[PDB]
Amino acid sequence: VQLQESGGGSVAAGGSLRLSCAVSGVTASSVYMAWFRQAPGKEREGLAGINTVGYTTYADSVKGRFTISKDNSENTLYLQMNSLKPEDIALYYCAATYLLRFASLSATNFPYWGQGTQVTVSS
Amino acid sequence: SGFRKMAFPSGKVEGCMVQVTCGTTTLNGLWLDDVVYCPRHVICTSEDMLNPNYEDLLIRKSNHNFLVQAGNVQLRVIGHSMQNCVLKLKVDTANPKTPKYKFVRIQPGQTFSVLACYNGSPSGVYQCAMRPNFTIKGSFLNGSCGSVGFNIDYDCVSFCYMHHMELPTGVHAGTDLEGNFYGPFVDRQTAQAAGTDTTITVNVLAWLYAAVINGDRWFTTTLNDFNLVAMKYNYEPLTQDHVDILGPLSAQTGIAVLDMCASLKELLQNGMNGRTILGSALLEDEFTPFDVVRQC
Repeated sequence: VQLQESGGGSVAAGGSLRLSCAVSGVTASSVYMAWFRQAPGKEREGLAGINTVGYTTYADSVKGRFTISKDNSENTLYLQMNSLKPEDIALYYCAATYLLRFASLSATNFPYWGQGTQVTVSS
Repeated sequence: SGFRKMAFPSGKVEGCMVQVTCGTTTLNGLWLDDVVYCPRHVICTSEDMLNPNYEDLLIRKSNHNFLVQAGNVQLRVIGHSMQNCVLKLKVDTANPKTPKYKFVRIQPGQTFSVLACYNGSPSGVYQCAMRPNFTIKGSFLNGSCGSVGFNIDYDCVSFCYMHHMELPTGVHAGTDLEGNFYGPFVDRQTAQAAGTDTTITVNVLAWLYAAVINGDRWFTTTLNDFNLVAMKYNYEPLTQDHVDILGPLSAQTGIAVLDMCASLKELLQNGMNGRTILGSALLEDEFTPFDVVRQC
């Protein structure tokens, strides 16, 4: 499993970004996938996850603003990020797993991680 | 007509549910006498299960690495051993609420109640069937790792199932209480898709008998000729032991089992006809013959 994030950047409050996570080494259709962020000095926070039959889970912190989606033909995971706020500043990480033992958005579920992409929001 | 799924009263199992923590992993355990049973992957982070050597991983753990919480009480772990994929933590205290119990391994099509728990805390009880592909579908086991399945017969609790993991499709896999997986699944981070699920034929016939007992009566004499038809509609084979199991229901309704099989023959071909059977338009296959006589 190989995960590579892109699409981070700098926006002003209220702005928007679309993150991408390119999956290599395995099919994206074979793993549960999720988006996490690591705010400065904070533990990794699960934001949105999707299982391989399309069932999505969202953290309350991003409901209504962020949308997770998956293009199996491109083997790529997406996070549409609307209505960004300074509270959203973090490195954003793609993650995948073959097996869940905990609540879906818990980082303890995931052994595969990208290296993160930076999101900054000016106020 | 009021024919309902029954869960077993879960109190005898609730009194046995504990929380087991090893490092960053917390999950449910089952406390019987002075032993706590739980999935052996309690000793693993998810990265540990990429290529786990469980014997080597367990050597690196001591009794003090296991934290067992029974409600407001921490139970001291005084021994640990692996049995297949189940970990057995000997504790310094025998559970005073231990019921009469035994460990059984069940077959696809047999039913059992699952007490879904979150970190030792009972959440709900669900009547489930073992699917032919050995999986359980539904979100109720998400975040309920280590919850157990059971039957109760004259206040004896037969434990038959322990949940280990949710697959990427959302279906769940587990073991018996001796730690052998149901179906071809592994407690390792690897692809392991479940096989094609089939319909439990003997249970559909039991449900049709239940449909005759409550007044629904609009309905291949030899077992072998019926199986020739059933194997073509993605139904499980009907063994001679299955016809034996349907005897009690056959005597009560006076309907010969092979006559009931003959009735199932044409239901699969024609269709729904817009009509209902026991308040359902689809054939139901999660009631065993025992479950039907239990209710009727």
